[PDB]
Amino acid sequence: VLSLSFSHDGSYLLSGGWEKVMSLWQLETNSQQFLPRLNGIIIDCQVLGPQGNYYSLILQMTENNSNSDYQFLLLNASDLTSKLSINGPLPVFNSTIKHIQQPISAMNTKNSNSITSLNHSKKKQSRKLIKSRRQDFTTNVEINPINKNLYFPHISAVQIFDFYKNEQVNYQYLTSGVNNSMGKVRFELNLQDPIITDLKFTKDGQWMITYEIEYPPNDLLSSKDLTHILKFWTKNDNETNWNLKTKVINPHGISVPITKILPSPRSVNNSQGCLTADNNGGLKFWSFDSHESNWCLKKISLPNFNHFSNSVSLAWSQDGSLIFHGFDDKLQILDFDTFKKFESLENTKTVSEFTLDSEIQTVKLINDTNLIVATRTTLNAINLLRGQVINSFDLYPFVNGVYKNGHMDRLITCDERTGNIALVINQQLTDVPTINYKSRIIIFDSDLSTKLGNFTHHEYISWIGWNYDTDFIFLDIESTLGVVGTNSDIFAEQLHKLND
Amino acid sequence: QYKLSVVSGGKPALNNLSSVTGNKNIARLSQDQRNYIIPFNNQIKVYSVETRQCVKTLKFANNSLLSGIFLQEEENNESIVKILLGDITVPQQAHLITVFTNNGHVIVLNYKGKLVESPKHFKISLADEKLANVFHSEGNYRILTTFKDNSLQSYRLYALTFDDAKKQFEVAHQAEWHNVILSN
Amino acid sequence: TLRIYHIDGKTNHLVTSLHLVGSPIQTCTFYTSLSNQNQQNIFTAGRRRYMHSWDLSQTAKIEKFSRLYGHESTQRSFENFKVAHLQNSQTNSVHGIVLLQGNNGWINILHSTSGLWLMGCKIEGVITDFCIDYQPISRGKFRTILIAVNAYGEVWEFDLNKNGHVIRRWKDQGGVGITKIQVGGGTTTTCPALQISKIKQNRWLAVGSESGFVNLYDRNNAMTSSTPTPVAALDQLTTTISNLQFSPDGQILCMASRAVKDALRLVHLPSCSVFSNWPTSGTPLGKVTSVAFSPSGGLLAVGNEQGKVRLWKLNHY
Amino acid sequence: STARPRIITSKAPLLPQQTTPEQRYWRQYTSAQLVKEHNSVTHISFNPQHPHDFAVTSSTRVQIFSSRTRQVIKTFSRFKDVVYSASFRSDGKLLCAGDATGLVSVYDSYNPRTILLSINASTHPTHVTKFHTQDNKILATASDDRVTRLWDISNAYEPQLELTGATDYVRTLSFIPAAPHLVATGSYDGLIRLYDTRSSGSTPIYSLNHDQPVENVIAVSPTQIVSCGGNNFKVWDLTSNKKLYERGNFNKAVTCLDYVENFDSPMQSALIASSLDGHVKVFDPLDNFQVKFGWKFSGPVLSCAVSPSTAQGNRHLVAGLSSGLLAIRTKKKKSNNFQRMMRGSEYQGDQEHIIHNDKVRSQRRMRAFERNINQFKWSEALDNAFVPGMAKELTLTVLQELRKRGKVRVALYGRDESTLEPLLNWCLKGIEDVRSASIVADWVAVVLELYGNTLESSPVLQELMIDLKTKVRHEIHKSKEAQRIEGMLQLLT
Amino acid sequence: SPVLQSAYDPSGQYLCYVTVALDKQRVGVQPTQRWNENFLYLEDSKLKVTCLKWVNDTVAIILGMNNGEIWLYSVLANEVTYKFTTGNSYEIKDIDLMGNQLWCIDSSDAFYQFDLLQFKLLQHFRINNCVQLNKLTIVPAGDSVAQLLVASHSISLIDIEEKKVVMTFPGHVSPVSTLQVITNEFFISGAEGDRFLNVYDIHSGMTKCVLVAESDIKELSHSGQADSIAVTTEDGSLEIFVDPLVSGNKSKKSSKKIQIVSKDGRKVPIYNAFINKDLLNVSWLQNATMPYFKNLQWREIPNEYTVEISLNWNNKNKSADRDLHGKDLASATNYVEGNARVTSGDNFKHVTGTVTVILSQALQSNDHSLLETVLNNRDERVIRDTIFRLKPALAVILLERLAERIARQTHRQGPLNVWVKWCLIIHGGYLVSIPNLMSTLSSLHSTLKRRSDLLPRLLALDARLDCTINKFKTL
RNA sequence: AUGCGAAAGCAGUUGAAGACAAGUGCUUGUCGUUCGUUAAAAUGGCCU
Repeated sequence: VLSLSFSHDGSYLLSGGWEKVMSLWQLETNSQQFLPRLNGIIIDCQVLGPQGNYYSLILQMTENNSNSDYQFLLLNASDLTSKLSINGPLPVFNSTIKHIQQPISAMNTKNSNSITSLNHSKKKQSRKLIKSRRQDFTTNVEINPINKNLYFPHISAVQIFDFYKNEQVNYQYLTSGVNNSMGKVRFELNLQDPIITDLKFTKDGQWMITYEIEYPPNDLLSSKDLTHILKFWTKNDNETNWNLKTKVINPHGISVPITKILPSPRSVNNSQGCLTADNNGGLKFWSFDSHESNWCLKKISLPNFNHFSNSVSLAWSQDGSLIFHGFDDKLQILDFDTFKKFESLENTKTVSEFTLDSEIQTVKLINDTNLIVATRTTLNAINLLRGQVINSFDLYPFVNGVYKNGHMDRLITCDERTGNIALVINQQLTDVPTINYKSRIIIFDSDLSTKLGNFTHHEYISWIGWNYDTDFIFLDIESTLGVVGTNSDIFAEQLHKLND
Repeated sequence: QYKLSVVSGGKPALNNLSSVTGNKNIARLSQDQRNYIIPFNNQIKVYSVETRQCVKTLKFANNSLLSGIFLQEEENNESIVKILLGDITVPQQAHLITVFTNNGHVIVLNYKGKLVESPKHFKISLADEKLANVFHSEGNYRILTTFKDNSLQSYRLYALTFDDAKKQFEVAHQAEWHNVILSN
Repeated sequence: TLRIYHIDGKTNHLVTSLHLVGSPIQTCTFYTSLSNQNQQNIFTAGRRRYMHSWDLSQTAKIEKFSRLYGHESTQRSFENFKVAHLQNSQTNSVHGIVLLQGNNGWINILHSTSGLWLMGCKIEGVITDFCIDYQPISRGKFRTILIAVNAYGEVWEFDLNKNGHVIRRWKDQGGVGITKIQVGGGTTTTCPALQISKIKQNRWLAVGSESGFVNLYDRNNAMTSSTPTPVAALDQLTTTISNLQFSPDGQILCMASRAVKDALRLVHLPSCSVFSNWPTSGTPLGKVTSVAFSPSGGLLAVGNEQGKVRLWKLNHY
Repeated sequence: STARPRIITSKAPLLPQQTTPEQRYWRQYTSAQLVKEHNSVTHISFNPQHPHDFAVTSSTRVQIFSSRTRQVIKTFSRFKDVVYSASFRSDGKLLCAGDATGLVSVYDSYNPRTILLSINASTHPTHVTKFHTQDNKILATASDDRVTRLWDISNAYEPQLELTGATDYVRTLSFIPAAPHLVATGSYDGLIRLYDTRSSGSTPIYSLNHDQPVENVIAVSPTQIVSCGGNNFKVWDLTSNKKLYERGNFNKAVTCLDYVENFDSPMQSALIASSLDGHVKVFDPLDNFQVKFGWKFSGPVLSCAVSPSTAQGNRHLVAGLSSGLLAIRTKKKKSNNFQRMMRGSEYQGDQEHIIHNDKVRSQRRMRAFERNINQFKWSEALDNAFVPGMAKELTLTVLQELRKRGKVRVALYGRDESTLEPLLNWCLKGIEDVRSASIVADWVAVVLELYGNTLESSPVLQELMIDLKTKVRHEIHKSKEAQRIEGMLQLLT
Repeated sequence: SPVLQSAYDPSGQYLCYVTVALDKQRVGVQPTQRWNENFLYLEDSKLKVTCLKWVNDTVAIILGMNNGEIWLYSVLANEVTYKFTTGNSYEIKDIDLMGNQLWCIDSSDAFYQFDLLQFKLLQHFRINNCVQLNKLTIVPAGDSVAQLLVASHSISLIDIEEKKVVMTFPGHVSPVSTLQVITNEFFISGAEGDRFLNVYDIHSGMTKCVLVAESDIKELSHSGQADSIAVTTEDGSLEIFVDPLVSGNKSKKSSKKIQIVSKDGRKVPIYNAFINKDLLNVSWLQNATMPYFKNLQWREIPNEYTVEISLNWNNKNKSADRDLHGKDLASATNYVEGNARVTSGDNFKHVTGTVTVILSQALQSNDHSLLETVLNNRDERVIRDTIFRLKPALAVILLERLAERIARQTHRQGPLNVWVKWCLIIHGGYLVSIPNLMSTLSSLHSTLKRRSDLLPRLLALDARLDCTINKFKTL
């Protein structure tokens, strides 16, 4: 029982269980009437009314594991309607933040804790956060290029939130889940939910692309494989619910994670194309047929490599022709029209295959003049006019193991007009690393010769993305969205003033 | 040229540090029940109910006194823990608010208007133990606080009024309980 | 539709024409609160399983009560419901309740501005009708009494300060088919008070039968003799009764049929005498369906089936 | 709060040649009606104006059938020798009939008694007779004398205008939409010719080379014609004087042809070809002339027609076969005091200020298994899933959603043999497939995990397990052979 | 109109208006320039408000009541400050005031002079040759209160210390209703129901001008120094003349005409405008009894003008807790598929007694039945001869049709696998010759991918099955 | 169950003090208690 509450006189009992249902018990005849699903579990509830117009209640959002995100809800008790709903923006992090404690229950899972495990897990997390040199907090955050909303991918859910008004405007599920069909209790709690992991937009904004993985239950024959599903959605320019238009089971053979997804430029098909690359080396170009109604394979290239990189990336020229396919450590440049390596008649040492030092994290092109590559130790800026490196920057002080391979993508972003944005993050030590954090931001030019601007921020920064209207937005660990960018009169007042 | 700013607030600021109280709710309905006050993480928000809309966002940052108190960039140990409606100083005043923090600061602000940068600020003494709760009857107010000398907390209950001189707060020992487990 | 009219003598201009969907309005009623005295509500209901509440200027506020928290098994409908104040006797927080007819002897009682289920009482047989009276005790403390009539004529009187405890029963003299009751002479569902001091005990009690007979009692001695005799027996009409309404001040009893044209009478109290001149053979009523009195202006309002309400000012008041 | 989500049926990904929406509609044409007639049927047409009527020609016997009853309504048999071509008039009141003794007879429909006008054209057999489309008082007859005549229906004594220059056996002709002066004639040696009437008219304006003998021609749009000749058929562009497509999608010679435009169906304009081999195929000219549907009749089909675009009755598709066969396929289509007392409900609220609805959007039903799932009684959920006359897709989506949500063990603990058996039978079938076979493999695995003691105790299941031993071994041999044929195709790359 | 009477205060910020409610009159005051509840009821039930006028430190009004009384009503505290009493019981036909001297005209044809500062009755009074009196006013000669006007249907100008007519003018047919001084020599008069405002010049006694309305005249107001005249006309209109005292020019038509019409097109009436220089204040009745206002600039107004408002006519009730339809905002759009096409990930698209003549015929065409029979043959040797006989493009089209029939009817893959084995045996030359193997054999590639990568789950199930099988049938 | 790694897996981990409850000073078991490390149960299921 996570919340108990009494009515004002002493005849009704508000009960606050885990199962997502708030129950009113009329004591006198001993009967119950209850509200069934409330978007999570209810930590708190009570009655505020002068007679009882309003219930106040506080939600946990227990589906999110890494960061306990609470939400305030105020219910008119006549209809039991949601007279007021307040919530801050909801991210999800790779790893759990500084000292949050998942609530108590009856059993243990990866979403809850029993009592002994609760205390021991508090101590365990604090000790591991001091000890382990791996941690990162790298989330994916999107921007609506015609609505300027932020699309936070929750697990099995999406939060559309704008920061001009600082108020949540939509919440949705996008997954064949168990999202509202039943509040989970014990073994249903040990069950895990299908996770959205990749979400991107087409540049026209009228085609949303997403990619969610789904897990099996425990201890069955088919609990060995996972299942990846690709999805294409639309919406109009005025609605605020997304309609699913194409769902694809198991891209790239079976049980193969789609690893990197890419929204095509305007020039190809009015931004109606996407690139999907698996973890072995394949490329696929899907798009939208308009004499069909749908999305299809436009082109493939599937080598059968029996080595696997967890870390891939790819980028696309603005004239729709040069596809920079970055596998681990050995980039390629391909012509789009055949998906094969750029075979030159000139052969002037701007050859299609490149080798760098270590595993490549993120490539971009700032224009068709410079390719910007980030590996696991350094950052390099290379020309396209000539097959030769230009600028080098040492980073193996900072990016040591502090990022799981593939997340500097959601660190580094850039404008398309001036420069690129680099990130450094350091935990503020004492003499032993303490819990607290600190962050440094660099603003580079296209040549990467001079830092166009340096900045410091006193807390851990998770993600910087670029606004299409030429600025930068960023998410902080304490979820504070910040920006980097450019007679008569006296009588009049008295009239407004107005047992035997 | 390039400027950095904090724009949108996040988390709605629970009473997690206590975790022994059974009523974590801090937000409060006003006297006139048209509006609702939410203590956030970096600001305090005013909502008007019948339009479901935010109206005034009292940010901690623009106010120097709050920014000199609430965003202390070595620790945010000080956090809001209680909200009271009217004016603690003198009774029968309108659109006012008293904010009660984790460490002995007591502020009076005034929503519904251009908030003047003159926050009515006072400090309640004996802050070797940190504030646990504040509540009230008519005029006679009570304070719960958290003391220690087995990995638990002792609770002290104190009685409270105002104005010996302006700053001198009449906190007096009422009672003490030794080691709480769960409370409401 | 709900239509709200502002009344002149010379014109009647339409304040608001609210129109709902799918809800046949069987009964609608004003209700002003008591403590705050600035809260106004309009309740309406029909033969559905909800109840619409409109609050009191371009987009209005309307909630729907729908959940009897313990038991939907009694009342599959909301066709008969009235509003009354009730005092709590622990706190002095008088608040508004709605009383609903039910299945067999079930009258249920819902706390209004919450939507809560407070309490339910039940008699046997078949509940035909019910109404409200009050009793002051002290300076601002008062108990409300619920009165219910079975078909046979077993009047029950319950109270509602403590939970449902039968004060008493008695049986009306004669009374084969009882089909409306109403109290009057003080405060009621049509002539309510505006502040707690003016709540006054009702004096006269009316039982309108199936014949057209109306038995008419004095409460001050009826309560005593406990199977009492009528103060009088009206026997005018030839068909059923469906509307009985008292004056604001306790003199005039309006009775009204529902089956033939021009089937209304006025009875002057305490003589229990039928009025003679009005209405004549020259007054347009049709099937009278709905009578209403004024609080203090001295108006009588009468509707009918054709749709045209009509006014009649008493030049005496 | 919120509402409950309805469970979705597990829509497994599509295998090729899905049911296309055109195939939905063109098979909503159903209900084969056969009527045996005398001899082969030459020509069939439908009335334009009130399309409730259609005529069929035959051996010396013209029959009028009607659209309400699908039955013979009227009989024309005042002819001497074989009538070839009967058509209705564009206004509908009149019909023309062309015989082989050398004449046409025209008269208003519904009254065989009144031979209204009898025009003796050339003593050769008049092959086809039609009316104008734009004009309404000029009738055209192509007789086998290699000349087609335009008879003005007022002076029937002489042809108002000849049309000569043809080569051999003009057997079809068509008018044209935009122009009332431009007439197309289909010969029997190709050279689809185009003549003017407001010229002198002895010589044609030009022609087209359908190098096969043309068998029908139709104005499909006021800038386009279609031609039926030989095996293929083709579509020609008027202005460019140059063919735009050929479709060679048939077996024997295409015999009859018809076009129709803008009715109520998921396709815009339909082109029916009937091709002498049972085969009647509908294409569409807006899909660049590709095949969309086709039926088969045994005998060669000599004529076909559709109900016209202003049909408004149950639509017809009429096929005429040389064995004597008309085959039709038809897409079909208190007290006064009381009312005065309670007449209020039918009002809708017009002239009221503020309108509000709130009643629910009354959903589809909830199946009993869905009630079982939402009220958690999981054993009853499974049993109700194995109710006999159910949808296989329903059974799959039951087991899939239960396997995602809860636990197959907690829905399987309360079991005996007598309720083990039907699940096992459904596994016995549904392992043969694929999309079921994965999930049901999981389920058979977990029940074999659980109940081995009852297995060795009971003999009925020992029967089922040995057969299940065959079927999986039977199925694994199938999928083992699948890989060899897949890798074989890699060798061809 | 349900407003019995109304009057603006000078300098135009409030209107006082008196109406009926349950047959007891109530008076109320509302500001205009930017709702209110302090109304005053008259506790008697027979009395009617018979005249209304303003006065300015307590801003207050004066109400002449037909009982025979004149009440001075404080507007700050809703209290009847004073009760001036005629020594009679009739109707006060009219009131007027200046400085602190006040004169009222009584329905029994009587004159009264009072003073406010002394709360006092100066002089009861009469004159002769004035049989009915229903309008009066006083000229603003200064502090000098000489030579006031009375009128019923023929306006008459009278002294005080001489108390007689001096100039009598032929008024109107109807009793006069509107009578005001503009400049110290000129007054405007307009009766009840006539449509003409007569501009009378005093000292010549001459009907200097006439203004025509369009309809019957209800309320009159005028600017500072005759700069403009506003007329509220009974069918609901506001007509203004510019410069009445300027100069076929004996009459003057209406210069500008303003009406109010909301979005609905129903014509809301207008009552009792007020004008100043370059500022026009128009009022109307929104609900049944409450008045709403607008300001507008008459010199920028064109000749015929329709002020718009957004009046509630068929508003759907788009409340706060509601969706576009149905839901409340704290819910979520729950995920439902509906009608999405579902494809797999490997559906490459958009990238000696033989029968060979009859198969090739059906496949040149597209014949389910004949293809069905030629596959319903079963001999392997017949298969060998016929596929050795066939032509390559028809072999390609055979491959696709065959894979289609398998993928729909999985039972047939037992027998039919010999063909797809045998097709690739022979026409491998032309198959190598075409480039696009994948898109030419899309369906076949997909179906084989399906069964082949299904295999290992079947392997595991077979193993556990055989383990159980041996375990129980060995004992 | 942590580290590394691809959805394979590849290595390792499960240890201390305290205090109490029960059975008979002894055994087990428990932990709204501390150290140290890469570490299933009270017939009780979703509104109109």
